[PDB]
Amino acid sequence: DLKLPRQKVELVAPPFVHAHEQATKQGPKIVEFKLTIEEKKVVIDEKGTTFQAMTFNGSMPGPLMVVHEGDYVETTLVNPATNTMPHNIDFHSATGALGGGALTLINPGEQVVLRWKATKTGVFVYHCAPGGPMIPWHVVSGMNGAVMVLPRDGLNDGKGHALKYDKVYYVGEQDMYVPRDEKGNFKSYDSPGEAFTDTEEMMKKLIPSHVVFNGKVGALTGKNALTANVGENVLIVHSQANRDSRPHLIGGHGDYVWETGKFGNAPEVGLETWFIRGGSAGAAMYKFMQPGIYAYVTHNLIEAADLGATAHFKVEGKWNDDLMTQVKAPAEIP
Amino acid sequence: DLKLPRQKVELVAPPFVHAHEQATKQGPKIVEFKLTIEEKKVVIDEKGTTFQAMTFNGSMPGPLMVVHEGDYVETTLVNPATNTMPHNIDFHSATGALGGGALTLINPGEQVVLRWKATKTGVFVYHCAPGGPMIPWHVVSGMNGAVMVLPRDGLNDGKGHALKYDKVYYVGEQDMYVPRDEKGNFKSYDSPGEAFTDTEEMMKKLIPSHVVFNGKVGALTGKNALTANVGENVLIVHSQANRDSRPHLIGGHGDYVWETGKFGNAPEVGLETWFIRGGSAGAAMYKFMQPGIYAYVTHNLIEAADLGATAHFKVEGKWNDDLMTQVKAPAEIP
Amino acid sequence: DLKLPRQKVELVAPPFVHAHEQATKQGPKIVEFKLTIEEKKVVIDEKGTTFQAMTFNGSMPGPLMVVHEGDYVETTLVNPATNTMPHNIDFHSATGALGGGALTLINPGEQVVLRWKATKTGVFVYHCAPGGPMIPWHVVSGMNGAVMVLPRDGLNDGKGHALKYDKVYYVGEQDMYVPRDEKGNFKSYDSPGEAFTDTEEMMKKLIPSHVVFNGKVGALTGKNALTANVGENVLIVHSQANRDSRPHLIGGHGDYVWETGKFGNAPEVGLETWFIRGGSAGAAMYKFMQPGIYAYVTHNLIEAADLGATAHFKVEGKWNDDLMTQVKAPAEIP
Ligand SMILES: OC[C@H]1O[C@@](CO)(O[C@H]2O[C@H](CO)[C@@H](O)[C@H](O)[C@H]2O)[C@@H](O)[C@@H]1O
Ligand SMILES: OC[C@H]1O[C@@](CO)(O[C@H]2O[C@H](CO)[C@@H](O)[C@H](O)[C@H]2O)[C@@H](O)[C@@H]1O
Ligand SMILES: OC[C@H]1O[C@@](CO)(O[C@H]2O[C@H](CO)[C@@H](O)[C@H](O)[C@H]2O)[C@@H](O)[C@@H]1O
Ligand SMILES: [Cu+2]
Ligand SMILES: [Cu+2]
Ligand SMILES: [Cu+2]
Ligand SMILES: [Cu+2]
Ligand SMILES: [Cu+2]
Ligand SMILES: [Cu+2]
Repeated sequence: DLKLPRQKVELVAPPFVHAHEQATKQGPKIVEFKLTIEEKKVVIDEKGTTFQAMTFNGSMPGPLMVVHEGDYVETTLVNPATNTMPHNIDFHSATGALGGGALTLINPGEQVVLRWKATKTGVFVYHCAPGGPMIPWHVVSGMNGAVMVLPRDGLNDGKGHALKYDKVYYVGEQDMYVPRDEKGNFKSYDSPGEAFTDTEEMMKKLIPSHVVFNGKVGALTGKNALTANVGENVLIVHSQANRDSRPHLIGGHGDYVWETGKFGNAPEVGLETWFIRGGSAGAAMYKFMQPGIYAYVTHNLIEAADLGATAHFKVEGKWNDDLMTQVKAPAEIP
Repeated sequence: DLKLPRQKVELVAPPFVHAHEQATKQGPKIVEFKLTIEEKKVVIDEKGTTFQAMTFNGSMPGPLMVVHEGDYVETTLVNPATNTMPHNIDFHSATGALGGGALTLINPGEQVVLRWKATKTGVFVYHCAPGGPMIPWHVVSGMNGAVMVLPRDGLNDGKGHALKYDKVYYVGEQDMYVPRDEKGNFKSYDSPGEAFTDTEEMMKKLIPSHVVFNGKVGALTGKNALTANVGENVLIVHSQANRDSRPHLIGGHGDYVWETGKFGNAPEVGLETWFIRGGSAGAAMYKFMQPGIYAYVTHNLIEAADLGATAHFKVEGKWNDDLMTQVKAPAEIP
Repeated sequence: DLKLPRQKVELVAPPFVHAHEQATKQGPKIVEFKLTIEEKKVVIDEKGTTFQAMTFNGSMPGPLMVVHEGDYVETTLVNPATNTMPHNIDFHSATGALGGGALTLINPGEQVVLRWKATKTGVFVYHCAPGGPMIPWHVVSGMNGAVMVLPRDGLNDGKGHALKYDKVYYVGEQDMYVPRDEKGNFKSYDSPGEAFTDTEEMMKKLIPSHVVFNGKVGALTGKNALTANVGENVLIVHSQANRDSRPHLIGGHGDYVWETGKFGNAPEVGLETWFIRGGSAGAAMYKFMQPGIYAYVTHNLIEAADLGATAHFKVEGKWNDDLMTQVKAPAEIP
């Protein structure tokens, strides 16, 4: 008989995050979320390569869910009849029943409601896990996201000082396994089912064909570049449900980084590159000091430049010549 | 002329650990251990794939040895005449002579006795290292284990509070390289010697055919599942002598984790997934809050589900509906 | 109008480091460095395999640059007309313009001068990054190095105690991708340009053919072994610009380790193996307790023993039988 107040959240597509408070005077609530599974063929690169995706809420990654320590998270998972497979959800933030997996298995046409208490602070992966060989396949097909469980007093630096972010972005990195035909071209399939045999043979060799942020090569570039201004403190949440990543902000730093992603631990300071362990999420905060283009990459540069894993930030403001200056422009050698 | 008291230890096969004290009032002793090398053909999967294993004491991993800071560890290594190759032992816990390697090289028919002082606390890898290209081959053939060097006052949380475990398990993860024939089937060999050429070609490509806990697919499942009860604090020691692993307790957490495995460092708290660097051991403690099945995996899920790297825990006790509850069971979508 | 004193540094080839102070009473200066790009065909292994290298100052890695927090680093980058490609430089230690990349693009025949303020302490990677698919190619061709930014008061253990090193070595690890012909032999090329197509196809498969310290198999062995004496505190700086490494000193430990490489964070103590994230540098200090040969390796032992990634230390001094002793030499089993 759990009679706490209820609060609905309207989830938003990554890399944006639904509005939330950092430090709050609210007590525990039941926070209500809904996720609807969609299986769909998507284009993942600039050459028109297709991929049989399975998603929460139609996006890779799934949306970031934000709650505070001690809240109860009540999720409605819906598997519409237009899908062909059973699905479930496992929250790394939750305790028991394989993270909820064992309580949320639903066939097409069904829905389920799980509630779990947010007893551990940090950013955590959630993903589908419908048993056996299906677990890796569903996850690398795009069925993963993250949840952020904040302390009620907001983030701190471990030395008693508040760390308040002006905005948060969620970057979900996805390793994809697209088989090639004899010619050397990527193959296309009519269904996830048909993709399965060839996709599993490739997965077991452990080398992805693509590594992408937000579902596609170039997803967070151009018009969809991340943005900030000089003086803004930005939190970047990064998740990888299956394989390690090494985030790096080219031209910046991680001023405060929780590489294991758990706010019970003090953050590390002044990082160049941090490490997100496969099956986890981490978070890094940086205060922009300079305008211009930044690239956020995994610093396996082959993955970043050749397999898809580069985002951009466009930052506005005034150039600081004390920090960096071109003393002499390119000129002929004397 | 080292005249301290002597204590013999009867080693036990993993994942169990020989009886020991955590905090102790004993002073330094000479703790005596014996390891006998066995080369043997073993079955590593459910389809009957065979593998030319080389082991300490007949198991993969080798047994966990437990001592306290300041003890002297005296190991008798025996290489019976039934073996075909020279072997040795290197302890990452020890100082000098390539970890003992340079002092323990023995041909079939010989034995040696090494003593080293346990000056550094934590869990450490030990492995065979008989020079040059043989070093990786012997290690990935199964010749590795771990030693745990406890503080005399037991483990602590870094904030002055004792951390006492009710039981400890040792999970050794092994990357195996089994070549395939033209047909696509795994190959079998009559000797380790004969396996060598094909095995080395495959090793150099860096992708394992199998990744297993305790020597075999499914070794820690079914009747040999790990066990606990709600309320029990369990320490899991995890080693990987050659390749990175990312342990994850599905349905739980790492309440206290030493991912680099060294007790001179405070543990991290509240992890979802931790990282064991190739050539190291780590340790994670969790107090079970819920009954039921848990899976302990490396959270490269392809490795976990498809290459062999999943263990189970069966936990007894009372379900806690506050922590997690199925609010509404699978029903048709309204 | 920046009128601070100027200091020139004569860079030295790795693994040596140019003379510097640890703790200093100097205030901020403009420290002046010059790097000259050389493209050249080099031999990378004992069987005579060749490789189209691109380097800073003719070495892989590029030289270590050492400054103190608050200094201004003024680098002249020179791209002589004997080179065939444009190049630039990105410092992970610097803030803005893609680490300087966006301000330092130079064609053969040109030079440029960049100045940046060293606001963050630690060891940082620098590398070429001339846009798009060229970025990984230039980096894995050898164009990377590191810079060390010291606190003005020198290193500390995080508990108020100074950590002073008696010598420092810089070990740069390079992943190389050398394609093979139909026969199975490594291919040779007349130019970097010609190597590009085949090299890029191989890079995208993510498995190196060689992994080497200081540019070549066996570079830091034999006459070029690293050296120390019992009682000496040695700092080893390790960088990897593209791919993870797991350094291990066989026979020793990391007494104090900054695995993420940033001196704003206290070091970890008593490590067996540490982890250098791709796109970063780390640093580990050890006081030698025993004489003899040590091997410093990445503890993927296949990489260490078979792909090139092993260095040696030769240490002089007196054997300590308390720490380790052969109690009984190899003898026949009774
Ligand atoms: O041209 C036939 C010849 O090509 C191979 C591939 O080398 O197979 C191709 O043709 C087969 C018959 O048309 C197809 O079944 C197959 O998918 C395709 O690779 C050989 O196996 C065959 O002898
Ligand atoms: O059928 C002969 C033909 O098959 C190949 C493989 O395509 O080799 C097979 O047969 C050889 C001769 O019997 C064996 O030595 C070899 O091990 C096996 O692969 C071809 O090389 C050969 O022309
Ligand atoms: O002997 C010709 C036969 O060999 C193949 C490889 O199996 O190609 C080799 O010879 C070609 C023609 O000389 C070369 O172009 C090629 O580089 C080499 O591999 C077959 O393709 C060909 O039928
Ligand atoms: Cu699913
Ligand atoms: Cu998971
Ligand atoms: Cu051996
Ligand atoms: Cu080792
Ligand atoms: Cu270049
Ligand atoms: Cu970089």
